[PDB]
Amino acid sequence: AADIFAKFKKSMEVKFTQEYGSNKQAGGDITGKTEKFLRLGPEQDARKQEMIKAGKEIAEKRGIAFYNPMMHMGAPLGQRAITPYTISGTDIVAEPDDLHYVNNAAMQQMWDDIRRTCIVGLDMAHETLEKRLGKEVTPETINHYLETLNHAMPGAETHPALVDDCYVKIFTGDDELADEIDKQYVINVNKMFSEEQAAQIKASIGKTTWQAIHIPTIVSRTTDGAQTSRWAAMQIGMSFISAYAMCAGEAAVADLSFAAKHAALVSMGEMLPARRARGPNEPGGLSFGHLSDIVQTSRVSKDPAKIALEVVGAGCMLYDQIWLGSYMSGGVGFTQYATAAYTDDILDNNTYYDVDYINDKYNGAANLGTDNKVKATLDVVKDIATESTLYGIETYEKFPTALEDHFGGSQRATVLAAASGVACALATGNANAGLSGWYLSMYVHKEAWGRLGFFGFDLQDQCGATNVLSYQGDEGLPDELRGPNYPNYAMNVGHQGGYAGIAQAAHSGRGDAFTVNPLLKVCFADELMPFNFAEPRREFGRGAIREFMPAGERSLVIPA
Amino acid sequence: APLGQRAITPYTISGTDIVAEPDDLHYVNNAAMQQMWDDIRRTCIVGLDMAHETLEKRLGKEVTPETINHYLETLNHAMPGAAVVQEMMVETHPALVDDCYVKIFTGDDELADEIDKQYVINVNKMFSEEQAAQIKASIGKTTWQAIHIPTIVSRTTDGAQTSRWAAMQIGMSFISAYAMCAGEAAVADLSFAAKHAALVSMGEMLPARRARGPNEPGGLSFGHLSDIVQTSRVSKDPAKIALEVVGAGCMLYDQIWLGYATAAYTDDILDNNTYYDVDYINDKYNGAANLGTDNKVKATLDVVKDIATESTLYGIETYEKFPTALEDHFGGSQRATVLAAASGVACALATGNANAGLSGWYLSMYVHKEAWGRLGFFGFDLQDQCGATNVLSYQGDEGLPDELRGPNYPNYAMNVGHQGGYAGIAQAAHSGRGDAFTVNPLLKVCFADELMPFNFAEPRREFGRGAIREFMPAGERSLVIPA
Amino acid sequence: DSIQIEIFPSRILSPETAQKLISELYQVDGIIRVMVQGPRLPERVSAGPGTGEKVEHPLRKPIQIGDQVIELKISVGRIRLEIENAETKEKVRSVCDKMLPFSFEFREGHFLRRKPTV
Amino acid sequence: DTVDIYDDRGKLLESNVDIMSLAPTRNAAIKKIILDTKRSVAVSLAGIQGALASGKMGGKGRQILGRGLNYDLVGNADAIAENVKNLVQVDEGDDTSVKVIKGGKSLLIQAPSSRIAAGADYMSATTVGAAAVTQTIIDMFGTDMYDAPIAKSAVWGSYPQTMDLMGGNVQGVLSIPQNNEGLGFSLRNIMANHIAAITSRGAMNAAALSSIYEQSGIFEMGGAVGMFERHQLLGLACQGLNANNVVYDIVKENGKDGTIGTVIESIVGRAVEDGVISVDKTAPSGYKFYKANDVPMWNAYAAAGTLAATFVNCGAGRAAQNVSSTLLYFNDILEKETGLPGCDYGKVQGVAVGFSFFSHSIYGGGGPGVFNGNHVVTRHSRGFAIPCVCAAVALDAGTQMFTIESTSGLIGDVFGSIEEFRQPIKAVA
Amino acid sequence: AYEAQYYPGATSVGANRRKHMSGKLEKLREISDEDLTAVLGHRAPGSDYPSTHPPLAEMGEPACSIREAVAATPGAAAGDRVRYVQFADSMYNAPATPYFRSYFAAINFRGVDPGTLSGRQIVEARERDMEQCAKVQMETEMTDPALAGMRGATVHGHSVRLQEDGVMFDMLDRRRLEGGVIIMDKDQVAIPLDRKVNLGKPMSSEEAAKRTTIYRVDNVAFRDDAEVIEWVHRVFDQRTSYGFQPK
Ligand code: F43
Ligand SMILES: C[C@@H](OP(=O)(O)O)[C@H](NC(=O)CCCCCCS)C(=O)O
Ligand SMILES: O=S(=O)(O)CCS
Repeated sequence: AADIFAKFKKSMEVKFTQEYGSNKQAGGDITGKTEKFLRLGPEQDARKQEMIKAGKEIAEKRGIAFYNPMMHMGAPLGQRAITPYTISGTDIVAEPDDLHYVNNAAMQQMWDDIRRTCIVGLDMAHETLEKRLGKEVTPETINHYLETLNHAMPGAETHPALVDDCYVKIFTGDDELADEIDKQYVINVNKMFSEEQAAQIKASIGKTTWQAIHIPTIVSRTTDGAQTSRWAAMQIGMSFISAYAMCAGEAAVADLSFAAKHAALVSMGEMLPARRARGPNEPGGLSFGHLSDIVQTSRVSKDPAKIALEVVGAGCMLYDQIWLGSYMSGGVGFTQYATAAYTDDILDNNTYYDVDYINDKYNGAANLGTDNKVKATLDVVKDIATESTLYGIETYEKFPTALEDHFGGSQRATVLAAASGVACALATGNANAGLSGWYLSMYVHKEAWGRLGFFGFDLQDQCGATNVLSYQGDEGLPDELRGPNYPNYAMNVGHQGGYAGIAQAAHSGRGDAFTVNPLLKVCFADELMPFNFAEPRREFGRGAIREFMPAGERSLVIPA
Repeated sequence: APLGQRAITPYTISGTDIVAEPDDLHYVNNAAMQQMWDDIRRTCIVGLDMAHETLEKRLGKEVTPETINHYLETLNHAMPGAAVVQEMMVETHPALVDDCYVKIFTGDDELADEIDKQYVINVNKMFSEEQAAQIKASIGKTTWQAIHIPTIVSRTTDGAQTSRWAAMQIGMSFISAYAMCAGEAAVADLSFAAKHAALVSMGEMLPARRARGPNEPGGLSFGHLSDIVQTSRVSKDPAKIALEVVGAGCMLYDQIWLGYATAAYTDDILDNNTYYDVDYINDKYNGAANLGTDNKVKATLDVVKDIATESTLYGIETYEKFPTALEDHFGGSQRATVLAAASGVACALATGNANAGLSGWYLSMYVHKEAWGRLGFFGFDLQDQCGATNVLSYQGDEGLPDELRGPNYPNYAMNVGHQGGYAGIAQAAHSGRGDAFTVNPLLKVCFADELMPFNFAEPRREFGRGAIREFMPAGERSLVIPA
Repeated sequence: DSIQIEIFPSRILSPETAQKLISELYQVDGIIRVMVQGPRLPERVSAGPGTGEKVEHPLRKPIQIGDQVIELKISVGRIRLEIENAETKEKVRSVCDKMLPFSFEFREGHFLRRKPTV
Repeated sequence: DTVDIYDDRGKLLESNVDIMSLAPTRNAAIKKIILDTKRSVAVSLAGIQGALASGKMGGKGRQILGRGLNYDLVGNADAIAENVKNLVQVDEGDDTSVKVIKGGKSLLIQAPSSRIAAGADYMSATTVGAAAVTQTIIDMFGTDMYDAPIAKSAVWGSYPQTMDLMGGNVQGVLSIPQNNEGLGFSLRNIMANHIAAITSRGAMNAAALSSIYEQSGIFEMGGAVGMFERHQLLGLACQGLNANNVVYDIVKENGKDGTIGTVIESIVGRAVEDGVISVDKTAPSGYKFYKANDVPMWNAYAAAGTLAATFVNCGAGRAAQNVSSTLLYFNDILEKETGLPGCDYGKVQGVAVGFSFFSHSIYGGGGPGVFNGNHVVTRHSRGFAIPCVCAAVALDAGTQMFTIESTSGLIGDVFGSIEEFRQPIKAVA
Repeated sequence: AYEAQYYPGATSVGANRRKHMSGKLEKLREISDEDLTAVLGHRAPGSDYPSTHPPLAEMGEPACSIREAVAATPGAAAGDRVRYVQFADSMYNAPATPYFRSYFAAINFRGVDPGTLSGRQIVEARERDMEQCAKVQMETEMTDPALAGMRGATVHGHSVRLQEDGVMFDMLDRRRLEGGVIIMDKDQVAIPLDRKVNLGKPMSSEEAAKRTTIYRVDNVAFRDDAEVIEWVHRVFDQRTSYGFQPK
């Protein structure tokens, strides 16, 4: 789109042609193919100067070598200018350093919110109480029990002010039940969604009642993600025993203890195999559909391209910077494999151009709806993906600054493939169509430029095309279900972020209420969370400016 | 002048002058406890000799002390999350990762001698000459790295984080310091060496049923927890060492891993029982409770029966003469835990054998049950009834030297108030012998560092400091957080 | 400079005996502060199917000590004192012999806080 | 679909053998190899004695001070073997065999097949072998009642505290079932050095045995149902088992001065001559796009060419390092030069991409000899890329650091004494 | 006719434990069935017993040999719901202890589910079977009203020092001395009855210690009971060897 193309151009202007800090890049032509490298060293950043000063001071204070840019081989970091990054779809200008997840508080808080959250089914517990305990459950009783749960869950020996981010809410597909319950504990599907979205949510969850449980963030940080389920189960049992006047010790109440603790407990993620052994509620087991649902962009916007792109941004960050960047790898990080898909609007420009192209060729097939969508065939995928990839390549080859920005080939390949897959899933309403378009984009990129990406970026992209439509056992799943534990996707960066945005697009373009799980869309449809899942990419920018206040900080129990 | 009304009887940390409310010893409100777990979690040991063989073979390099000085400086730059090879990238802020560093301890005396003494853990300086001799004999003339990745990275991640981060930064530092190509087969060999071939994890990975991963408290066996605690290096009282290991293990296992214990490290009841036990053993077995490898008695059923029964009877009499810790509204399972810990530590000190200590633990439990008719809550009795027959069995799933036992042991898998006692028993089995380490010298020397925010010489004193808002943990994000 | 003590009656004191006992201890010289710990006395059942019922415990009485009415929430079964001198510790142990009609213990050490909080 | 199977010397083993007769679920010799891998285990008597004497047991760096037991296990290894056979064997005279390998330092315990048929999986062999050795130690060396744990952990490592016998001295060809990446992956979890060592460094024997294990594990994981059975059997016959001697013919014809490009020419020439592919369209620039008349047959030809090219590259260089680049670039330039997908339709090529990355970077993996079929890097090709890795490792000459000896000395020493493993192609044929 | 011995020990506590386990207790008082039902607080006194399922007579049963051979208890033949009577015994010489109260329940009453804690001993059974067991436990010397009592919730007080007048502490006051006798005036869940239940007088301290089963240093101590210690040593020794080698 011209408006998005304009903002892409403005981002390149503010990045290269405008000076940042003290790199002296003021002036230039973002369509020009030459530049002079001043070699000012890491002291051109100013923030890097802060890091150098702090590292040196710590080196004197503690008594061992800590951080010396001179131990970079050759010359220090920054022999070419340190130009900033602009968050896609916003105007907050961010330094590269602030987008490293260690240095971004909101970036950490996102994972600390998905990690500490659980949803426990509640129909079976009420049914057991009614039938096998005689204590009929009435909405007054649910009000009292949820009051008991809401502060017991924080712990009640947990500090009253250290666990303020620890609360529980309920959402129900029973319209008449949620009306009486005290609205301080209810997520109301009928007024957080539109009529058709809420209709689909209610149709998919039925007449069932669920709890959204959020354990304290400090507890999640101290232990792993598998403590969330046990903390929630114990607090649920305590609340049931203490709110329904039931003795603890008889055998029959143990059936209720099972029913309310873990019979209808839905975990964010699941177990992983040995090499990457981890338990539930870790990013390796978090599906692409689950990440699509944790992002509330679908609930609060009608634009399908924006929804898919927002899911892509958050996804890259969670799956590259946290999951693959830290858990599986560690080190400096993978922040710049990830900032490609949520900074500088190259991905947005490509995807909006693809939306225009599809609407022009397939009679607005990329507009919201479910009947206009073209059936997914090889011809449609080939057409949309190739044109998308060719346009993205022409843009990199026409704006040298866009090429220098995504200097490593992996960033460029990810941007092109994400745009192509999102466009294909929008046009066809099929997530695997978006996947096959992604892989065709990778092939066009490789054959056009003679280089694709890092040494092993092509693993899941050579394996990509053939496995999209297979129905063999370990190959093939609808994308909505796929995740980092998928055999191809388990160990490579620059893909899993865009894969989630692909699945979101297949359902975003249809006006769907949820991607794969309605309990997640409603569970996170709560504006009380310290993180704003309605627009995550704006959240990372907020963290990079030091204006995001997270939870789990221990300042009250620490010397000042 | 004032009149206080309370029904919670505030705990006083054992062998200290600090009394803390019962809700200050919860790991949520105690920063020292969290910092202890972080230090154990973020720490890893990687050998330097296999990587050196790879460099000398594949590349034909010479690995001299000056190159090691340069490489260690490079690594201490690169480990906290900084780049050393390529350009235009981010780097973790040095203020948020200042608790990260790498040191080398070596059984080669010379190689430790001409290496820069800021990156060297000197065994001879830190350990007594007997313990140092034992350690150098155990490890050989091999060099090891003691890597401690940032606290914040371990909090934002799990315990599986550590080996990965350490291996990546070790490989990058090799690449930067030894002038080898960014990508080549030698780099992979170094990565495989660091990640697997020469890595010593604090804990191993747990089975599928326990929905948790490597380097968690459940993989940290009792020998490793004994070796992490640095009282055996600092003091010679064989009972104080075991009591410190019990005090740290009770916290780390019951409070964190299993989510009460407090009594084991509070009010100086188990300490008094253990000291009486040591006196009794010295009086009857010719001072076998003293330090030494010869003065210990062969462990037999009669010896363990005598020691455990006497310890249990003394504990019962002391309870029945001055309870002072009952009446807690929650029962008396801690009574059984304390009695069993005392009996097991006494048996281990007298015999120098850890499984003898376990037998004492279970015998004390049975004497408790038969003397009072109480044993604890519904749970609790499982482990004891089982384990009394699992002490000396050599069947596959049952039976292991205690040192190699841990929270993932089948019987010990789910119940509280027991595992800290086993860690203490394993420590006492060797502390009375004056041994340098329990089961792993690499862990014993790795944590003989004074830069840790947590003092592993006095773990219980560290808990006491944490409980009074005078412990400063790492991993704070105040730099990035708004004011 | 101070030393601090606890008295451990062999039977949890009833309010009347605790009423007189604590009353004249405040007359005892050299006491900085005193504590009384023991089982709690709820005014309502807080567990079990009989939850939320009235409980009027015989031991819950407004003890009249030092012209002050105090509503016991507990059965005082542990009294920890605070004395800046040891020669009053002889006084405190002496008085507990006369007007506590049964056997009791008497230790010394750090009991109440001796440590900053908050 | 009928092939011939040729041994590694290029001789004719069996003529016209039907492909379906060669499947893992139908072939007797493959089933016997699977059973032996399931039941056979190797014990390091030298390591047991060392742990007992020095107390160095329970994993890396672990050592219990003051509980050393001084037993001469190596001296009395024959009596130990007799008693371990007495304990392990279910009935007298059954298939239970225990041998003393390499002068008493190690044992070979092959538990009876009844213990396999009377249990869910292969771990009965390991557990029964460890129990038998521990019992024999306690029996013949008079270990005290209170020294039983030490004799137990000198064999069992840290189990049950750890999932596997970490630091133990009894191990088998296959790792514990808890280490699988998926359903049926257990037979795939054999590192490359194990297959290199078992066949005594014979390239077309290491390749054959590795492909046998890979295809067994892929049949177990539901990978050959319907047409995919033929799809995988063609690949196994052509690549692993030297179908019609194509691999060895190519090796001879491109050995003295060959490269990857010449092997690509050889594969495309043989395919075009046999009719497996024919020119579909010719572009204006003269490039002839080819179309695969027989799609599974073309995949088989690509796999055979991949193995042959790995032979040529890693035998010209004598480094097992080049296997990743051979697997990648043979298929990649085959696609570029014919207009068809590579072996396993980009799956082998992508596995080669990832395996070349992880063996050439700081992110893990290691040498080519630490990769197996269960590895997360290489678990993607349906049995066509790991055989090349094992063959490359067997075809190295002292270039690797983590050599066959270092990682699999015990495995090689013990399991190189079975003829069905030293000659896997003869066994299958 | 194997004459059971039930326990080793020649001391007074040995005889008392043999009596508790063997059920040869002295009926030291009497309590009416309506009063017992009221104190149990499971329902309204003088009603029919509610059922959780229809009688086994009409409900039909599978052809299980055990069912045909194990005559179902009367409280289960009528499909009575399952209910619990809970006690808290003092360690200061109270006539019973949780484990031995449980031994009495498990030796003397069919269809019982005793559960022992350090401060409770719950007996769970079909409603009228638990009625029988509770009546036996309350009417005999096994239960001293001063040093025991039904306690369904907040059972704290077993290890607390007895009241200054010799009654075990209670947070809810399910019973207290009234005019020299124990009067129980609440259910075991501590919501009041409509009446007052007389449990007799509390047995004096001396005879209480005479008929106790707790081992204490004040009274007969565990240390000098060489018989019990010998039994414990033998059991532990057998456990240890037979874990090592069952031979
Ligand atoms: C030593 C390796 C091999 C290896 O296994 N990892 C390296 C280095 C590593 C280090 C670099 C930090 C340091 O200096 O210590 C880290 C940050 C991983 C970590 N330890 O956290 C990383 N690469 Ni690499 N690596 C990247 C990339 C790349 C691109 C860079 C191409 C270019 O022209 O600069 C190339 C490979 C390719 O051709 O695609 C690359 C190679 C390499 N990558 C070469 C170094 C190349 C050199 O000497 O210049 N990375 C990228 O493609 C961009 C993002 C950048 C990642 C840092 C971030 O995004 O956070 C970084 C990701
Ligand atoms: C392959 C495997 O390495 P190891 O087999 O452990 O050496 C695995 N690496 C991860 O999957 C990849 C992390 C690095 C990703 C870099 C960008 S592809 C792991 O950590 O276990
Ligand atoms: O140089 S490599 O492509 O292998 C890794 C870059 S992240």
